[PDB]
Amino acid sequence: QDAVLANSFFIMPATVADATAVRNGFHSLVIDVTMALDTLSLPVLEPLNPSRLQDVTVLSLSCLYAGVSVATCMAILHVGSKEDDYESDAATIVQKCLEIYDMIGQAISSSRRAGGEHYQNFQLLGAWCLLNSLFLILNLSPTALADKGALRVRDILSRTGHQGFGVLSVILANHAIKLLTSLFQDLQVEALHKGGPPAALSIMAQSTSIQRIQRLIDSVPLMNLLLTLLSTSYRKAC
Amino acid sequence: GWEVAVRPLLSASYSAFEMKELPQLVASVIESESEILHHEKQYEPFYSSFVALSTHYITTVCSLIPRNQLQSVAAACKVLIEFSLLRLENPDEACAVSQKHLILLIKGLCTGCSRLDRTEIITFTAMMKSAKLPPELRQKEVQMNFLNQLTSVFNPRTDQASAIKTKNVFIAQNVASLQELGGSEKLLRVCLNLPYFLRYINRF
Repeated sequence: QDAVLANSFFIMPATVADATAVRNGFHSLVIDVTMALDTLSLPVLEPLNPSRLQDVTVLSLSCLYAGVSVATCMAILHVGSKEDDYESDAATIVQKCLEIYDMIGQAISSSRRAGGEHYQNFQLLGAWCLLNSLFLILNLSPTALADKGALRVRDILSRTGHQGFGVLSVILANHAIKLLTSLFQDLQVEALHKGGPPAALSIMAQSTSIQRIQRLIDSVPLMNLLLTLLSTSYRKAC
Repeated sequence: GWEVAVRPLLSASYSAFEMKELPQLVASVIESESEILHHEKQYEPFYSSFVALSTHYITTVCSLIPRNQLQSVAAACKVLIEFSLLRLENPDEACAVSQKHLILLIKGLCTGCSRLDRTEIITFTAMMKSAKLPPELRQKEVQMNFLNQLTSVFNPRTDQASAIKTKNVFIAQNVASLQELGGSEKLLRVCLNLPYFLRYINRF
């Protein structure tokens, strides 16, 4: 919630010590994510009314951020340095994180009290979170971590790739690609035959297609993030 | 030449394009693109029945076409949809294609299926015959399909199902062309501009 104020994305599990502490907090976090997923499988969010709709989006973007932060912490672990048990725990956490995002998305999409622009804006916010997470995990090095011994996409932007990126990073990345594809297909037709300020980080926020995409472009050099991810993935596969 | 073109056309009238003359039909339409667009000439009957059966047989051959000739057919049908939208927006008595048939030829390209019946086809062929503008060749043909493979990098973007895929690609191409032309909106205007619909519309 502090982040929906365009305060950059600011994952916290990042200092060598903070990542140690969160690996400590990994197992108990799985317990909470699992409980939440089991609960929200029932018609808990049936009447998606703006009011409730806000909380429904809140919880979804909440696991999204929790998962991206766990991914960034695993990135610090592999870059800076029962271990297998904790690794499995964090994998399960990120998986259920994406799963809850998808569930709330489909709920807002097929709802009769939510959807359309509301669903589009939920997709926009999810894509924002995922892309910012990808950027943070990509641009962390042993050097930076050791020097630190609360990443800011804007901090890195003003300061200005390989390592940190892993299998959980692949997951968040595929999901971000799905969401970006969706927003860009929207922008096509919108500009039917070729046919404002950046979209606010809020579900009901009203914005044009170009705007949602401008907010997703003002948060990360997008071309850069994407091509960097391509290169890194290709290299790691090789 | 126009004669020889209506010619592979009626040789197909004899039977489903051998797709050996298709590479000729795509050629004709692409170049005669401007002629059909806004001729506004007594040739209306001829050019229009031309456009009609041309759409018909190109729609007949979507399941299987040479990748490159696939691209060719795609371009030809984009042109066809363009002209059909034009006619629908600009209803003309001299046009020998009814808006009902016109919309069906457009849906036909979009659905990778042609609904016209044999009798309609024969009427068209009849009108065509009655209204007819009333080695090096292969070289030029390939040079052209090449200037096309060069400037335009098509993306499939996804042997028994291959034909279906080809049809799917063709269908997507038609839809894309329609959107590029903004024909969907044009069609909307046409629908809302129906003669009998207006009455109930106002009443409602």
